Amino acid sequence: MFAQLVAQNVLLIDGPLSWYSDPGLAGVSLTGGLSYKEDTKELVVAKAGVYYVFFQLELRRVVAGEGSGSVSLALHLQPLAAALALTVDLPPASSEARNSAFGFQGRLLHLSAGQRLGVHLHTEARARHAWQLTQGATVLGLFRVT
Amino acid sequence: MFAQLVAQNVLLIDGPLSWYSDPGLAGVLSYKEDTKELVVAKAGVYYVFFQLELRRVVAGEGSGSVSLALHLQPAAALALTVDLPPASSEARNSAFGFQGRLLHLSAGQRLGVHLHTEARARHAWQLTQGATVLGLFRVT
Amino acid sequence: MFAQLVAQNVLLIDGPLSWYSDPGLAGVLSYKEDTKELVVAKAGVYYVFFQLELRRVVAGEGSGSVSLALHLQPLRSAAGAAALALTVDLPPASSEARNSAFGFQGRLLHLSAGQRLGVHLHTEARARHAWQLTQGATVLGLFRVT
Repeated sequence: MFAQLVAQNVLLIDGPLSWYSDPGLAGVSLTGGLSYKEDTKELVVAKAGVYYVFFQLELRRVVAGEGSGSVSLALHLQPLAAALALTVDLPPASSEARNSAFGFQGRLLHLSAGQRLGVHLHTEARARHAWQLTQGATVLGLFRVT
Repeated sequence: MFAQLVAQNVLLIDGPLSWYSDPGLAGVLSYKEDTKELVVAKAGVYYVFFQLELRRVVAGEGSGSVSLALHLQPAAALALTVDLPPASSEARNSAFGFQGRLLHLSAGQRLGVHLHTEARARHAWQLTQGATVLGLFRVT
Repeated sequence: MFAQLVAQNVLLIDGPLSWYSDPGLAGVLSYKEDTKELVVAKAGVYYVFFQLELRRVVAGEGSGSVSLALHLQPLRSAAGAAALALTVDLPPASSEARNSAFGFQGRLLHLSAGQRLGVHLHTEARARHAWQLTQGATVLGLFRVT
């Protein structure tokens, strides 16, 4: 009983992230009944229990000398609020050029049978197009503990 | 065998954190309120993790660092240090840290988390109530 | 079955880290010192994590970034992206002097029976001599979820 999705999204738009199962986890077919619905951009929990849920973020400055602000990630469980929250600083551009930002969070969550895990990306930035999600670096992971 | 605790502390006062069992883990390794320690029930190797979020409350004030340290009451098992950026046009108003690692915990080992602030205008930054979490689960 | 290894490396030199088993885990998936590789004993889905901590050893100097990369060996097709990658930024020695840096990253990996695992250090920094990996702070851990 485990699951791990990699987000498709590169461009910073506000909204729900679109995922694909981790390719480097192809070999393991029956991960668990933890299936992903593409219509709603959500992952549906099969069997209830206490799971170690974690997510990751990785941003890069694509336009040199531009962009500053913050970037949030929110894991929402439906039905019931924001189970996991990451808020990453996109540093302003300067000579002492910090041009990448990472985010990591993980905690034991009590998940129910048929619950839907979704991830929302919110952006509060100046020259928003100058920062971008690194493809293959935005991840959502799960594994039962009980 | 697992547990997840949330710190009751808001204010950046150096000292041991006081915990409460994560309310989210309702449907269910004791915490002793007086001594402020979580006591490990059965011996094993546990993946122990902790995290903390800080927030600026006083606008245009505060800078420095904040440290979390897991200590084995019966040199620190776990240690975090979150930097509190100084105030600027860049509204960098929150801060976050996370660290987890595999710890060998002996049967009955007491655990205490200590807050250490080395900051100017300390009152300007506080722990985001409900985000200072200590969690663990066994692997044996 | 679990594993936790600490790197012996202190100097910021591009190349593979040389590991030692966590002294903390005295009471007990080997390390091949001739090639600097952790060899995975049994096949499964592991939650693999690593962390890095840096210390300013020369005051005033040190601007750049230090990266960690977990590769599975020998390299198995794709685009040779690392299985895990941490990039820790080195603060500049300015007014608000910060004499350390930390990074943590973990995720689920599918490891085959006998998989060799190499960890690589890369430094994209100026005055690399003024920062070092903190003693017993660069850790690679893993435990089986299956």
